[PDB]
Amino acid sequence: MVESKKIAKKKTTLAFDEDVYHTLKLVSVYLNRDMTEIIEEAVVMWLIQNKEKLPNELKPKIDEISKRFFPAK
Amino acid sequence: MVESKKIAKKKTTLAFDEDVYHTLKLVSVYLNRDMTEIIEEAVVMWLIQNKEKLPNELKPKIDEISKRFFPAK
Repeated sequence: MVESKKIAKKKTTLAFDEDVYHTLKLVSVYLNRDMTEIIEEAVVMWLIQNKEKLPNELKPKIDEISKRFFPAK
Repeated sequence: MVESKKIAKKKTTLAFDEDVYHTLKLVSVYLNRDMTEIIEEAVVMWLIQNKEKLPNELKPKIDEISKRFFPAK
């Protein structure tokens, strides 16, 4: 919850859709979830799987994650 | 073509922050990345590492990703 009875949430805006919206398509269908549920479920899962076990060797890879997430052709 | 306006990033909104913003706190600090940068770098990174190799045996784990995303109960 992190609020009282119902889980709190705020309208958050981002700038993407080309890849995220298209990718959200397979995940949404394959995960039977919404682009928000997927992105919001993937986001946390990332931090959770990264932070919770944030290795010293992966530290620099964090850059790879952000610099690779947005590939260029 | 209608690129940029059609084939490009679009301002996407999601109703969250309670958990995502709080979680984005460790990631943003540990990753020195803004929430949008992390949520957007995590999203792609998630699909990239998960979707790109979305296994049939992992299907059930997807529930874990959801039930785990909210570590309260």
